[PDB]
Amino acid sequence: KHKILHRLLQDSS
Amino acid sequence: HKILHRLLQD
Amino acid sequence: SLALSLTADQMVSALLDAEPPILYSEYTRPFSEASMMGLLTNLADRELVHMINWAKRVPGFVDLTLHDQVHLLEMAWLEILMIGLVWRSMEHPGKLLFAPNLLLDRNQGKCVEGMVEIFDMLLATSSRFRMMNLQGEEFVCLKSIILLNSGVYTFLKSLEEKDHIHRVLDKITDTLIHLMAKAGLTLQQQHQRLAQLLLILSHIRHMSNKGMEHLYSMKCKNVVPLSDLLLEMLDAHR
Amino acid sequence: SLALSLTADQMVSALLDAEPPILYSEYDPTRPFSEASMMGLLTNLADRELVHMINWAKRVPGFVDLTLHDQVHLLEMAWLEILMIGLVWRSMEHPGKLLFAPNLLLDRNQGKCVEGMVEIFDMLLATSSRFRMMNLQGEEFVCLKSIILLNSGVYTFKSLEEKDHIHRVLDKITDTLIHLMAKAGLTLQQQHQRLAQLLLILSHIRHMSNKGMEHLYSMKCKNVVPLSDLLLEMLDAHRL
Ligand SMILES: CCOc1ccc(/C(=C(/CC)c2ccc(O)cc2)c2ccc(O)cc2)cc1
Ligand SMILES: CCOc1ccc(/C(=C(/CC)c2ccc(O)cc2)c2ccc(O)cc2)cc1
Repeated sequence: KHKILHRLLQDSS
Repeated sequence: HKILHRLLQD
Repeated sequence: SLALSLTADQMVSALLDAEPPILYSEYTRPFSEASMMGLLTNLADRELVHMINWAKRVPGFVDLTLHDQVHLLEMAWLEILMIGLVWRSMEHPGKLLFAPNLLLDRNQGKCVEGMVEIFDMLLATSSRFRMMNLQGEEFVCLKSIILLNSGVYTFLKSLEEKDHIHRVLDKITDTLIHLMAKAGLTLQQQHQRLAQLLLILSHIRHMSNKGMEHLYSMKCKNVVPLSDLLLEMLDAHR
Repeated sequence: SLALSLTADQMVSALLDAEPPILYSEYDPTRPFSEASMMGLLTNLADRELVHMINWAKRVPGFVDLTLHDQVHLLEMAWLEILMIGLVWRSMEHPGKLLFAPNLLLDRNQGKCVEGMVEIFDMLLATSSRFRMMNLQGEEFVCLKSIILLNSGVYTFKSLEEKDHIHRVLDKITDTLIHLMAKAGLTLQQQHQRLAQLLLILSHIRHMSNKGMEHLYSMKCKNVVPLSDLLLEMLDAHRL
């Protein structure tokens, strides 16, 4: 878990 | 003139 | 799971409300090769952020692990961008509506080498959607199918979640048929139309694949600036 | 056009009868595999399969109605998808293995002999597995293969009236597929669900073809194996 896509897929809305 | 073209005629 | 319990109307309603906004280009200026790709990449990059929030609203997608979610988006993102572009361009014969303020005719694709070939394929898809009179309800179903399908055959306990995505895919299929029945199509017409729609997805896959190889050829040939996120997305198809 | 007047059963029979034979490989068990000799075997096999493919295509209802240019273009677009779907079909009853030929059955580790081929093998294996789990029938398989031929190049075309003719034939093959599923006893809902699953698999077959085309082109530019003039021209058709 270090990809940007990772990061975006948890703090979505 | 393509090989494929020739082969399709038979 | 919520997705499997939905009605077909609720499925369509969900997909409609989940739709991403149409964005504007950062387009008075003259075009050139670096310029136009600049516009396209900046637009693609901003659409990508909205796509991710849209994927999390596609019924079923939230049920999947982050690994699987990441994988589906990595396989599908350019196909989704492209079917989006095609949909937007439906009512502009001969042109591609990247943004309300960025409407590019076919010839303008010659600005970038090899890109007119991709334009032509996109224009043909659009023309196809025009002839079928593709409906917006059908379009959001197709986009959801692409997301869930384009990575599914490319996957112990994981057999249970491929099986989940396939139950969702059947529900979306059920939804397309519902929409066609509601429009008064005969049974024979429903099957035929369903097939017509899914076979265009093969051409959309073909376009993504050819598009990706061009983009993979300009991440090497260091020309346009690619954002970190696009760079990551791109290296998945390595 | 004789094709649109066919019944579903007559469509199936003609397609079953036009099937190409399963060919043997030039595999020589006296020597080990190298990248060059493995690719030599596959290319040689593919080259022979192509000649049977060309004659099979002539027997697909509606295909002969097209001009020589349209025929050439459709086969140039679909040939590798068609070889691959055949391979996956042949391999169905052999879990973990791809049956290129009855004397050439390979698992994924034998794929590693060739730089970058195991990735293609994995995708083909997973598709064979998908067909196995779906219990794909031969009657459904020959419809799918015929759909690939007519569909894959159709979007890249009064040549609009022939384009319409191709779309009519595709609708007949859809009717055929449904007819088969009903006759097998599936409910109406199962029919259109099964129809969708089979067609969506065609997107993955396209994908595999495109990645295969890319690796064959790189091998051609590295002189790994000599290619027949025919194979050169087919590979050429995808060049970009
Ligand atoms: C990584 C980000 O780089 C890009 C650059 C361009 C594109 C788009 C196209 C289709 C014209 C394209 C694809 C491949 C190629 O080689 C040329 C052009 C594009 C499609 C839809 C959309 O809404 C915005 C843009 C996508 C990503
Ligand atoms: C000039 C092109 O010559 C070739 C060479 C190999 C292949 C095949 C494969 C599948 C594993 C392959 C594809 C691409 C790649 O990079 C490696 C391997 C192949 C598939 C089915 C079949 O019945 C016979 C052969 C096809 C054409």
